Amino acid sequence: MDRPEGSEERTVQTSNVVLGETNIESQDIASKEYSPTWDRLASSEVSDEYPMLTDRWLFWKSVKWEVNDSAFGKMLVQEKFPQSWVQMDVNVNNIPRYTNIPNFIPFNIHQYMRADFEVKIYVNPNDFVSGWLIMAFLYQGSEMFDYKLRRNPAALMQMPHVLVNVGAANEATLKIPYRYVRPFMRCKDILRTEPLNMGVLFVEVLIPFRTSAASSAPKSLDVSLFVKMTNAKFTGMVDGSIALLSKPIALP
Amino acid sequence: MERTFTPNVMQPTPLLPTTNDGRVTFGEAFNDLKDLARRYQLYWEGTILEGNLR
Repeated sequence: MDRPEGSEERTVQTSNVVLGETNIESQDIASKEYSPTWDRLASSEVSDEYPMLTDRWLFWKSVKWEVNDSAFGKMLVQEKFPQSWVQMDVNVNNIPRYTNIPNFIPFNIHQYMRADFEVKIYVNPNDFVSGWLIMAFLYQGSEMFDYKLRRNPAALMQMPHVLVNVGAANEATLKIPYRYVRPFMRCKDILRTEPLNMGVLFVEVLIPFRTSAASSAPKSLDVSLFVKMTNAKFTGMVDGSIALLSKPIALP
Repeated sequence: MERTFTPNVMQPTPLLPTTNDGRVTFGEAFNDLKDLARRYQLYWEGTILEGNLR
């Protein structure tokens, strides 16, 4: 801090959201970015795009991690993705609903979709705590015959990931191009596969979080996650109530 | 012609883009029954014993 206000912050505006970032990010891309071409072969109806709705960034979770519980490779986030982000809004019975959130409003009226994602993670420690986090993404990880051996952070160091150093307190951005076994994903439970299950997003604890022995120091720290879609195309307009959502299955 | 005749067509969407009869996604074009009919199939299968011969 040398100015009256601390310093010059940097701004990342998309649609009507604006995200301040004071540090140099840490970026990676889960595979090569491309322009979809065979997706026109799958559906005769025009694919609808909602750039004002879906391009917008969205706050997803806040996960709390404490000094007393940081192993090596303790999972803060282990989620089917985008399934967990899109179905984040639950009613009293924990049944998701695509109606409230304006990014997810088109998932309500369509059957199939396709889009690229960008997950961005934020940690705001003070200067005197030191740790380290890894956030990696595994394409259709849940369907893999050994999915539960790949959760060690030694395995995540290989799949596309970002690192968040808590001593430096940087941002991190993980771009995820759409890749899947079929040119679209289902938005609801139809034709009886889970909806919108493209992979698994992990957040592990690469180096455990450490603070000073002083009593008033923070023993905890927050992690926040923002997500946004990019080339989102929806197809197959139906009624909102023609299909149902059931409460999601969790990973082991 | 009455077999293919289509009166008062109401079509909600455009037609679907073509894969050239599968040649886009697989390597070959399955456009014809005469090519399917040239893959061999069983015709007659029997046994013959001595004593029901000559």
